Amino acid sequence: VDYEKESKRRKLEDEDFLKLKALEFSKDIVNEK
Amino acid sequence: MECPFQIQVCISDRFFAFPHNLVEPQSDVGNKLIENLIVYVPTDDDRLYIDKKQFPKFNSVLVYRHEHDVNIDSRSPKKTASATIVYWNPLVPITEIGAGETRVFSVLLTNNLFYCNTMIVHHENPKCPIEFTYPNLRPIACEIPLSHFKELVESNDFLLCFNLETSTMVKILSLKRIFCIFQYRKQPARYVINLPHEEIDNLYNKLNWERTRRLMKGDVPSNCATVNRSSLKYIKQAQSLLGIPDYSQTVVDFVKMFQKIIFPYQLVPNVIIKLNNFDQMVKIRLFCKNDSIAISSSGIVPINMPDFSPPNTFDYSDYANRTNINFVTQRVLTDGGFSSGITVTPVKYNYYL
Amino acid sequence: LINMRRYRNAARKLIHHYSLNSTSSTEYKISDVVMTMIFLLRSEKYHSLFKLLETTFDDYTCRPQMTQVQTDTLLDAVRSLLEMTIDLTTVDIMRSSFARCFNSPIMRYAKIVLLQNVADKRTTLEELLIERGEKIQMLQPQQYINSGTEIPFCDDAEFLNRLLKHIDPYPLSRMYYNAANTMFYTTMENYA
Amino acid sequence: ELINMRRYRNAARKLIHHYSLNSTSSTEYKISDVVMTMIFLLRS
Amino acid sequence: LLTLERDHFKYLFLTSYFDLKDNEHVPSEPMAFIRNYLNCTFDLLDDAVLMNYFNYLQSMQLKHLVGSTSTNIFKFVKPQFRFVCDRTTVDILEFDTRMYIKPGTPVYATNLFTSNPRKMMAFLYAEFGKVFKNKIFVNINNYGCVLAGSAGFLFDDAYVDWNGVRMCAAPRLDNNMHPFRLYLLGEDMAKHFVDNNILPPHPNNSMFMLKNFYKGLPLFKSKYTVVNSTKIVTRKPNDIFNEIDKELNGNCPFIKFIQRDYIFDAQFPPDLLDLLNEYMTKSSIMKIITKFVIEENPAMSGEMSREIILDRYSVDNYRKLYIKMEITNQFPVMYDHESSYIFVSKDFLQLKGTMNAFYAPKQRILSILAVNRLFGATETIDFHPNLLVYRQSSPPVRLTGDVYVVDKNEKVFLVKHVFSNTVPAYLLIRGDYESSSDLKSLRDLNPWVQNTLLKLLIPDS
Amino acid sequence: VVNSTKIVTRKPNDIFNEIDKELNGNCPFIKFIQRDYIFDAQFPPDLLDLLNEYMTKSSIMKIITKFVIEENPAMSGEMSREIILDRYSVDNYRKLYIKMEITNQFPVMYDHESSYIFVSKDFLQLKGTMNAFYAPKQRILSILAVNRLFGATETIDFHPNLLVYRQSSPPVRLTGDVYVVDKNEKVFLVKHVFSNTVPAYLLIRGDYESSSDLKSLRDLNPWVQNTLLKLLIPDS
Amino acid sequence: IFHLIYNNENAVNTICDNLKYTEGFTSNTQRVIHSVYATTKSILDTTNPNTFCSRVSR
Repeated sequence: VDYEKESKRRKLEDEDFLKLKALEFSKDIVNEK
Repeated sequence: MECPFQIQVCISDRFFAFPHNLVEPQSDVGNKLIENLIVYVPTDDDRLYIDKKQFPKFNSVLVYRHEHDVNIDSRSPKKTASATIVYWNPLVPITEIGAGETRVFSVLLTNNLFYCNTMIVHHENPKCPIEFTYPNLRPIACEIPLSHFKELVESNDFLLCFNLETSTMVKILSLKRIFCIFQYRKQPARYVINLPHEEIDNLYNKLNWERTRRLMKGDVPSNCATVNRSSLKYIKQAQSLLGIPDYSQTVVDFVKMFQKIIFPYQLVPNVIIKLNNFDQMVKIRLFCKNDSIAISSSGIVPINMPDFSPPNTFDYSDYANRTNINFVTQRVLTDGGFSSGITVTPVKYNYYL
Repeated sequence: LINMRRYRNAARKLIHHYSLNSTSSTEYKISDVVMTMIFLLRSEKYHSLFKLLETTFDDYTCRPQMTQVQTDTLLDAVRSLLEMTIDLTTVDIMRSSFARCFNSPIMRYAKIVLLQNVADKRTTLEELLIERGEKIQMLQPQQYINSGTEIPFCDDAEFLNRLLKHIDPYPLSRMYYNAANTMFYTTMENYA
Repeated sequence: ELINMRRYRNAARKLIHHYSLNSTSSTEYKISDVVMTMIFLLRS
Repeated sequence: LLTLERDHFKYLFLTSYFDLKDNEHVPSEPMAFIRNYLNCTFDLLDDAVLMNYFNYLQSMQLKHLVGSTSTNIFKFVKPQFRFVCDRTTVDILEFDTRMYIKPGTPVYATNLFTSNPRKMMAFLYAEFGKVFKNKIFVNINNYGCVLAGSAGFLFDDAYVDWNGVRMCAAPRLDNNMHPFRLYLLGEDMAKHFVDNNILPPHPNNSMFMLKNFYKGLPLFKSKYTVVNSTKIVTRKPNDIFNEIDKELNGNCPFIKFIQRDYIFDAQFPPDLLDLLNEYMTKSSIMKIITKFVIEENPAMSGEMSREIILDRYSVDNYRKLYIKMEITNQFPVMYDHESSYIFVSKDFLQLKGTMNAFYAPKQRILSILAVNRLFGATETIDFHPNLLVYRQSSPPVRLTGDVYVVDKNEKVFLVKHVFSNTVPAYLLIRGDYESSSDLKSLRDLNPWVQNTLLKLLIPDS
Repeated sequence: VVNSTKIVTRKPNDIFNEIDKELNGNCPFIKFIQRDYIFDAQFPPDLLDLLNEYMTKSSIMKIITKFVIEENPAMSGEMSREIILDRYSVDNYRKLYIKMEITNQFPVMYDHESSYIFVSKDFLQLKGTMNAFYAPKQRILSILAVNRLFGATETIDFHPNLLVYRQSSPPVRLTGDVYVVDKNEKVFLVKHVFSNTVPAYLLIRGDYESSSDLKSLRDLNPWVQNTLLKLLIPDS
Repeated sequence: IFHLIYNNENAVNTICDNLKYTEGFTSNTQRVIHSVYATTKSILDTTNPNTFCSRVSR
């Protein structure tokens, strides 16, 4: 019984994947330069 | 078209944003990992969205705009064992490869990567956007979607614009990335592409072929399709004739309206027939679970049988003859007091009457 | 073997001229007549018309007798050949024209003729006037307009200019010729 | 059979002979007769 | 070992091909032989008889029948039916999003059936890995594994098209007991199984079983009280229509015209046809056909406890049956609200490309049945604007009931109308008309009439 | 070996037709092999059959594709199979369909062996050039950047008339890489990639102007440079 | 026209309603007003999309 854990985990990730991308393209605290 | 096995391609809508985590140093023949990383991007602006700090595994990271090197045959690209090579959304043939396996991440699947041996396809649950062709929209520089990322993930009415000299492949990649972002949107977003109709049709055709390639590589079917301009015009005419406000009715729902007829009357809706004809210019068949027969544009057909029954299945000679046809036509003309515009045709029959 | 396509083309042109279905006027010759008859003979589709015309070789001052099925077949064949509509009146017109041609002797100058022997009693224009006028007066106006009204002239000068441009390459000479000959041939058919 | 091969032979012989001797119309042969002759030649 | 006669090959096919439960009528010899055949106790059976039966199937020309002279066909999981998947996908429809298949990919229906694809997946994917190996990325779910939409295996029901798409609800529900058949994609998989005599480890059984050449149609015995019967042969639809018209005119309020949904599967022997005549498939086609004009007086009433059935049991042979009206009589399952069919009379002609639209010349009327199909039309007439002759009237002709505007500029309207015999429909009219009540939007109309109207109105540029 | 067949002929057009059919059907690219010893002896057929099981690392191979590459995947074939055409003898060839497998051994080609492109009827290969062709209906002279031509049963001698001078009241603008061949004759070489991503250069003559700075021909590779020398310097 | 060019929807609506309740609006004034409004809106719809694309243009 080899469930499609891959598909389930993929959907779970996709749920918050957009938020994670938003974090990536968020603002930065300081400008080191 | 041939590809070198040394390249491994991963296709995922997520790749609209670069997958920093997935990058990993490659090993040489001596099994020595290479601490130098070279990232290739389709446009210079893309460089700004590559964070070198997100590559702890490597000691040096460089980013360049991949450009067709006319001096190298893609059938046998030059190798650079000194660095690990990664291509992000490549639009032109890869003429260079790194140590070990050259990694590729793409939201698009062009012919160049189509024949690539190692093909990893990430599957996603479909989530379709809304085509909103209409002259309060939010303009979006498609060439740089990640800049508008916040708006793309928040608002729901976007005016997709392009620089005058933007290339066709750049346009295609931008549209694919935006559609991936919408695929991850919880709420479908309306959009308008500020481009000529023919250009939009060509872009849609190319996107459809890309999706076909992904399917052939094992991608999961997605209902999030697109409609050619002629089909949209026909749908608009139908809605107007029925008195349906275009802004009120969506094409998808308009089509779904006739699913109530599809099975119970065992007939193919004329709207679906016309859409299929438009796609063909750019036959139908279906059934239901446990159904013994298939509804088709030709009518009822036994499941798995050809779309047409054997020619001699039915004899139409009795009425499918000039004498009968002329008799019926003349009778119609006389009874209706007509002189033109009348045409009678014998009715042929498929497998079943 | 024969160039059935060329034969068919010549047959079609000759039939058009002899049925007055084309204002187009061109030279014709015994070569063309032979083209036509050979095509008709070779074509299974047109055997009935071949038989009709072949019968013209005799006295030809006779009315062929056909069943309704035969007449329908002949009309269907003719209509398929000329791709139009048509009438057994046109069938008789072709019969008479071809009979006159077949009975005519070899000559150097094409015999200009008028329509004759189509559709027995000779009627004068005056008698036709009386009878047709009586029947018309018997008839009642299908529709009518009220007094006054106003001719609906167009107004869009741009539209007029567009139409003018669209019609500029049309030679008035050719259009006049075509229209006049159309009217003349229709009058000829009515008289005959 | 549409063609009366005998009559067609007769007409064809008439015209061909006529032309086998002279080089003119001799105006009692009528276009028909030509047609008759040519059809005969085709059939035979 | 048990044996079986060619005369009982009809029973063998009846039992093994369809999903039949009315097995009480099988004689003793075929009963025992088929029992062992189905329970796969092949060791108790004559293999020569199996070969004879396979040759019999080939002789009758069963469609998709593919096989060799190996008893492993019956003794092991083996491709028994072949056919090419070719789907003209319509992406705008929310089909049953199953694993994609490349058009032109060969597909094989094997005799294997399982009550749980996920469990079989282990063994089947082991075989798939044997066939391909390497590190080929594949689309794998709990119901199978697909390679590049061109090879692999999957589990589905016993009956799929593979050329059309899946849509709408199921008129039949046999999944309650029906295990999934195994389907193999690719000549590679087919040949591998054929040569290797693949067979999953035993725990037939509860987990899975083999149903050799088992189409699995919902067959059942008619159990009809036949008042009378007769048979006819023809390939001329006008003949069937004439029979229907005669029956309706005489006294029949409505006829049950049935067509068997398998008559195109093989050149069935006449003996087999006779055997099948006792049975019917729940999924076969039926039409409740009545007459457009219904006589008002009861002088035309016939028997109130009898029905007329016209069964197209073969490609060219039909049987007319008079049976006692009885609830216990079983019939093919139609749609819950299956629309009735109305016979076409000479007074009008069905409009081409429409199942419910017709035109009466003498009346100059275009009519669209509200919920009813047309039937029997041997002729059709192309739609044309001239049909909608503009009605002239100095004062606008008043109209009542439901009225809808089709073209205000062209004074085209749709008027609700019920034929005195209570047949709902709409009349498409063009002319100087006015409505007593408020005009109504066409969206109020049902999808059936709306589709017909779209076909009739939008020019096919 | 998924499948195999054999043919006999001395007509190159036959081999080219076979290659064209295979490419058109579904083949992205064919491995055309020629054994490098078929001219050593009248090998007995039995010996030929024995040798067929073997191959020489030094034999000739060509990776032949089709110039026009269909955009849509409707033309895609099997993704785990290859087509090989082996000229195992002087006049006998064997077409083979085999499973795409790494373990399969092949003759050693150049590390960056240039691919071959089949010649279509739309153009003709210029005589004395392995990578130059001319499209009449388009009036275009093209030179493949790194790719060889293949299958050309016909060739056309170069001639100045081919470079028909383009007339244009304003100079036609050009983009990308541009090189000056003859300023006096308004002859230029323009970098161009066929939409199917085939790099090459177009030799044009006419009233043209460059958006960017014109570039020296020395920047070009030796391959294109040799072809250009052959095409331009008259063979006095 | 000015209340359209300048994005003054309140003034546009006020004018529209006043014209609805002023003079023989139904006869021809309504059609004239709709024609003028449609022309202005067509020009604005031609311009504004290109203007926004120019704004976001790189």
